[PDB]
Amino acid sequence: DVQDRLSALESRVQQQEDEMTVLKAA
Amino acid sequence: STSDVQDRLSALESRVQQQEDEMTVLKAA
Amino acid sequence: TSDVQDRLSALESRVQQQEDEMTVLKAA
Repeated sequence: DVQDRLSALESRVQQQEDEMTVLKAA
Repeated sequence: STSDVQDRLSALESRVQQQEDEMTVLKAA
Repeated sequence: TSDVQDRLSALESRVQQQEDEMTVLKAA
């Protein structure tokens, strides 16, 4: 329930975290 | 205290979406 | 349930750090 929500967030944050490293790279 | 988790949750999914949006705008700009 | 509390705080940390990284870039 909540945990579905937690886990969906660490996905979105990870991708945003990923896009940043890439953008800082690019 | 489940309301608090609920509240903390919803505030996080709000902040993250705004960042997600902030990101796409930059990638655009 | 602590894991739930722990997962929360680890997320609000990443997000603030993420927000901080952007404001730095919005400068450039």
